[PDB]
Amino acid sequence: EFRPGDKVVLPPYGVGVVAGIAQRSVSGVSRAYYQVDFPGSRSKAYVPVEAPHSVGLRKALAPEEVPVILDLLKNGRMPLPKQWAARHRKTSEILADGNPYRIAQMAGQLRAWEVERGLPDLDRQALRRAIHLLAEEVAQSLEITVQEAKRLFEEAWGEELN
Repeated sequence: EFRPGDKVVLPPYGVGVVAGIAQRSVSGVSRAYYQVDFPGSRSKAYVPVEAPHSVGLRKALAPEEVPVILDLLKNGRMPLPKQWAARHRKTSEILADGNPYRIAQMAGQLRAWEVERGLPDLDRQALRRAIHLLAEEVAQSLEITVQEAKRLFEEAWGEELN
């Protein structure tokens, strides 16, 4: 399961922490809910203990994963459709899925293209979004500010970020 204090992610609602497990009884069966607090949005989510995998609740990046995520962002390559619409579909699916490894690998590809020959607006939006998601999760994992996290991205990004 998830233990209280566990750092987690719930796409696309950002990073959070598991408060604990509350049991409620309805019609004589007691269901167990996770409470997850999202400080970034001052929100909460109550997630049935049988449901994490089904709704996308996952463990957040552990601090030691950060270096491998960044090296991935740096060397990340993957085929993408040349047709703008099919490509935007693909990038949206990856972002929505919200996996940090898939997202890093995709951003790696988009970033390489950007530096080589620039990017269309839709592709820029996807790339920006990818970096937003990774930075906030990295920031939480290392308990630093998003601004401080972005600094860590310089090598992989090939330049300083804004």
